[PDB]
Amino acid sequence: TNLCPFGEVFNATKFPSVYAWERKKISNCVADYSVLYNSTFFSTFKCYGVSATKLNDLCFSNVYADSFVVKGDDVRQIAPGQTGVIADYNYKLPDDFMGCVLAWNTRNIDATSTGNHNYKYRYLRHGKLRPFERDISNVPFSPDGKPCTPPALNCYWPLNDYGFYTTTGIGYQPYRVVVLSFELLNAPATVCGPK
Amino acid sequence: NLCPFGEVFNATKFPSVYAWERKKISNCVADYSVLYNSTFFSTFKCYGVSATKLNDLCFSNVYADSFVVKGDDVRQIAPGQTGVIADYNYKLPDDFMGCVLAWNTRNIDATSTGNHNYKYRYLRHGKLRPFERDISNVPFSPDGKPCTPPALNCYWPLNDYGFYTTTGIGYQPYRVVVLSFELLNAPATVCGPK
Amino acid sequence: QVQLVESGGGLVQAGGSLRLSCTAPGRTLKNFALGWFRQIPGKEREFVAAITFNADSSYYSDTVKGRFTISRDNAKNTVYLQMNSLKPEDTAVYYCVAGGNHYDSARYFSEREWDYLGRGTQVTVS
Amino acid sequence: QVQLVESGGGLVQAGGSLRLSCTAPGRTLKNFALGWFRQIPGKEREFVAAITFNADSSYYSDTVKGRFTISRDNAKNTVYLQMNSLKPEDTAVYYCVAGGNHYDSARYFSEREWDYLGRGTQVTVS
Amino acid sequence: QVQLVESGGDLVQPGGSLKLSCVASEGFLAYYYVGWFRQAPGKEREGVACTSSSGYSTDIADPAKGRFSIDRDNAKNTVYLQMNILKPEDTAVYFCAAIDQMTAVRSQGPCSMTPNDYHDWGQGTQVTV
Amino acid sequence: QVQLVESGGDLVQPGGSLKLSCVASEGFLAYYYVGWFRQAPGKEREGVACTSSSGYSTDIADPAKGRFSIDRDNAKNTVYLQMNILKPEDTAVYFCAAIDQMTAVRSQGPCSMTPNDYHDWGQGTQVTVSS
Ligand SMILES: *[C@@]1(O)O[C@H](CO)[C@@H](O)[C@H](O)[C@H]1NC(C)=O
Ligand SMILES: CC(=O)N[C@@H]1[C@@H](O)[C@H](O)[C@@H](CO)O[C@H]1O
Repeated sequence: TNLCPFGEVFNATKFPSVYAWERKKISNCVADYSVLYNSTFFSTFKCYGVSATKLNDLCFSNVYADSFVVKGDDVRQIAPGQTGVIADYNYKLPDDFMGCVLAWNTRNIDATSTGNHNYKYRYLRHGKLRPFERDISNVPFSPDGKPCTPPALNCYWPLNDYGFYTTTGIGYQPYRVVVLSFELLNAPATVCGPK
Repeated sequence: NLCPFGEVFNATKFPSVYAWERKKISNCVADYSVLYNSTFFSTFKCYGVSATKLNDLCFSNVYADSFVVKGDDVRQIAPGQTGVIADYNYKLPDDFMGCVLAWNTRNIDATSTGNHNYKYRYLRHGKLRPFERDISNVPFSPDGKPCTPPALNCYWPLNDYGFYTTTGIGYQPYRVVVLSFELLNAPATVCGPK
Repeated sequence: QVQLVESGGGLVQAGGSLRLSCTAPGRTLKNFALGWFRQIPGKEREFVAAITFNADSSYYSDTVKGRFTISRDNAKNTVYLQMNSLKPEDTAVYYCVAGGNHYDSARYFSEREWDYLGRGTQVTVS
Repeated sequence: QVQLVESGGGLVQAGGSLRLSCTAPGRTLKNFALGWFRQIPGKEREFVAAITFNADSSYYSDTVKGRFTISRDNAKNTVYLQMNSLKPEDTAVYYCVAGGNHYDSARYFSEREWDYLGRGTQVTVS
Repeated sequence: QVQLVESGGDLVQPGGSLKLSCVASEGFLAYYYVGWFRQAPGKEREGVACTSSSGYSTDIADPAKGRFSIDRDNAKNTVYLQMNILKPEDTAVYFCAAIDQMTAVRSQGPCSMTPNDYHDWGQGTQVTV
Repeated sequence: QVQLVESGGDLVQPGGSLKLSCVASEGFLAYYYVGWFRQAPGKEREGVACTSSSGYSTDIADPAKGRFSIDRDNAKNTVYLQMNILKPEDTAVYFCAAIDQMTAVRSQGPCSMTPNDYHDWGQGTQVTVSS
């Protein structure tokens, strides 16, 4: 009966880092997806296993929305089967992923002349992430695999920071990303189209 | 006696990158100055050694590997590289001591109707070890089970290059010679001149 | 990690026909939009055709409309480019691409909007 | 593959001095030539400095000659770029590169000449 | 698998109004495009109405336009067909049929309304005018 | 580890010629740059001659340029120093020294004539030339 709170995830004031991406479950509401594909600022609006223009005609068991911020050159890694430090150590999509990837430039927010370094990403890990797996740990990394503490050699903090400055090119400016997942279980449909 | 570098570099026929061929060089005097041509070798990278200092050095043995890749694939001949050529055909170790040489051979390896004799492997169950070689030609299946080619999900693991005289520099054929310099705590059998 | 590999290139006389194909090893392209790009000698890579994951929508460049037709068979994990009435201006290396089903026409050109790209196959017509 | 990670960025006052750093975490670079590149906003990436595997030779760009100093420590698997007397023209994202030690010194300008390129760190001179 | 059961069919007089109900037993109907069809003696089965999975896109056949309307209640697992100013030519047994939404969106336009499409069928209810 | 043993020292008269031999026991000398050094009484050790692993790059100190010559024979694990027009100023103990290649290549130039760089040394051989 209610409208699905898409404005609460797409226009939330703050966004999390990619290594600690956050998921919101959308359920028991009516989703008028034209609120999204009528917008003009979405720099990437691609879907997998479904067309966005036919989203208003469909019904799903649930809808999941993941939020995080990459830099421009890293948006390409939010795709099924992709490789790279974001797709392997931060946020990975399965190859049979059914949903949409949404991203828009946010340099007026999240980017400063001083330089916003608050957004982090993991660049060191023992093994790739599984699809939709999360790794929020911050333990010093060693290629050896044994415990080490930072000042020693061959010991590194596994989280690196983004450098969002208001003077860089769009490849280094920050982008807010929303990944929509459409679930189809053998259960009643709780998220449908407008009418 | 001079080291037979001429038998390697400006030779005649070169092998495919998947079936690269190695020549062991020993018991001779090596004059690397015959390679000191910048406009000939579009690639003349060395690792762990200096190219201008090769004539002043002595080594136990020298190894030369020969093969052909397209222009855009030459960058894959480097330590620790990833890609279909560096992972499935010719892999260099991270501690590689030696040099990598390449030069455009469109005039002798590319034809107007297209030369497709040069092949590369694009499917394999596992990456190659450094300096390993795989010359097998068994049909590939993602589940590892044997299969006859005409079936579904069964692929021939070798794919050929398309070398034409009409394409840009990225798709033109390049011949590559990788030189490895060995230090094996034995008598030095390949030294520079005088 | 997706590996796109083309097939079916070769030579044919002007006015003749030729069909290309492309697939991936084990990687299910059923949810991916698939398409074709073109690198004409002397010019940069340009768009040719694209087809959505379920073929509900296909797209062609104006230089190509009517003569080429793109199609797919998700059961075979393969996209095809049927090229008829080939002119000497079609001589190029053709590249296969896979990516998301963009709401807009970002599939048109903008090769970076596609996530993957094959290694190319040469087509020459005389 | 090889991950080149830059360290030591920030914002400096004009005429100060700041030192950069670059390391590959698990991959040894003792046999690799290492250097630095620069991307001023609005312009393409510029060469800065380059040092051989055993530091027998080092090369700098004409813009940063004398005030910039490249050095390496193979025991720490790290290359550094001491930047003294910085101008507002030094404001850029600085990239770290790794590649082979070329016979011809001119072959030190991106492309095939460098094998690996880091993600870059932003240095700005207020 | 989804099972369909039609109801509400009855005898009415010309100008009457009948509401037909298509309740899905077993599988949930919210994941299916639903269409309403009718068959009669001497008459090949023809499409009458169809709705998308959500009801966002609907269609009415030409002989039924302005008189027949389609609606659905996914919470109730039901699709309704509202028929007004019924004519004696509308006398037929009316079936409802479903097709998986992911298969239905492959086709352009609103739903389908074609007998070859929609392969899961109910057994129908009788409407006499 | 490589050991070096010099030989050939003797008494010469001015204008004469002598030939010293630096033979490497144990490790093979071909993988090493080799330098010739001398130490006069009451004086610091001074570099006389200089060669690379293959003998492709050599050097001779200024007081010996035009008189002394260096050569090697990696098949016999030996480096030679040919002295000519011997003057009383050449009276000294003559040393040969080896530095491993790649380490020697780190420095630019043909090779090193600096005692502090070589680290490995032989026992020396005395060369006396009369008045
Ligand atoms: C090449 O084989 O032939 C030429 C004849 O000597 C010469 O210019 C060139 O350097 C030769 N290359 C080599 C490696 O010997
Ligand atoms: C997803 C969403 O609600 N977007 C809203 C949209 O309704 C409108 O364009 C405007 C209203 O304030 O602000 C956007 O953020």
